[PDB]
Amino acid sequence: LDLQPGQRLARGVARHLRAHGFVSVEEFVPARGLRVDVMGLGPKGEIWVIECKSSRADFQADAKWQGYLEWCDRYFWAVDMEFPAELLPAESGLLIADAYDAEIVRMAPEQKLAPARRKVLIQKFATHAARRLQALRDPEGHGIFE
Amino acid sequence: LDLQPGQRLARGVARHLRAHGFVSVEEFVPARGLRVDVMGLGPKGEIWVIECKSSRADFQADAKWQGYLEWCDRYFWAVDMEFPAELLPAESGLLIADAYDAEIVRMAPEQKLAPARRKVLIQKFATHAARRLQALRDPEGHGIFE
Ligand code: NA
Ligand code: NA
Ligand code: NA
Ligand code: NA
Repeated sequence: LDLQPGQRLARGVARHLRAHGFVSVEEFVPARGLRVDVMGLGPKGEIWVIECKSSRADFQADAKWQGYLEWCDRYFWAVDMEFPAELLPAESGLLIADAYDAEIVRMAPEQKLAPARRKVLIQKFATHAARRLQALRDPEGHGIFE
Repeated sequence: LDLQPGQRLARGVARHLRAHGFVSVEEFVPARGLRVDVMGLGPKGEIWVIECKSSRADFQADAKWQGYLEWCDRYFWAVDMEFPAELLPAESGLLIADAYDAEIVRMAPEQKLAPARRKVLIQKFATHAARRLQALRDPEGHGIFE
């Protein structure tokens, strides 16, 4: 695997979400100026944001993480077993992950999204997923201006 | 390309939808016992069903096509330039397609979906897209029991 450390965690997170009836995308943009490492979508439309921190420095750089809260029902960190997990915010959910799997060790508290916002984000997720899929199946089949 | 004839049309349809800000999936299941060749999703949540008929016999077999109507805002046929297009229902939309591109030659009439149904179908589309994407990016990363 030539995946970067964050991509590795996200692979394991995605495997684990899928094993439990969720689906996911990577590098999702809920609003201008924000990007989340993994967005998970539950079978009833539950929205999870998972930030994959591959190092303490990676975590130090996500200082405005509380800004992700308004864009999800549940917010989680995902780190590997070498990460000092006790330093993460107590109120957050937590997964321990690697490139091959993940486990939730602390379930995030539920801060449900309003109906209109849930709609916008599901539409964005759909769009993200379907674009990336089409591009993998048909690499030449789009233009530079979209 | 080792794509079957219907898959070829669907490739061209998908390219063309994407060029105009739509996204798509293939072999979409809106309800038990139905499957549509291409589902298109518009940037405002418009739902299009496109049936890709590669032969007159293919069209003859889609006799219950009026059953697709309740699952979309707009219903289209997609055929190649060798197809006797005049034989298709007058009320339907029409694309002429091949493996490389497509064009709408007749815009389908709008029969808008109810809000609750639009939601269900967008959720299904999201789920379909994201599963297939994850499986292409990580072939081994799921189990046989989902
Ligand atoms: Na992705
Ligand atoms: Na990261
Ligand atoms: Na597909
Ligand atoms: Na077909």
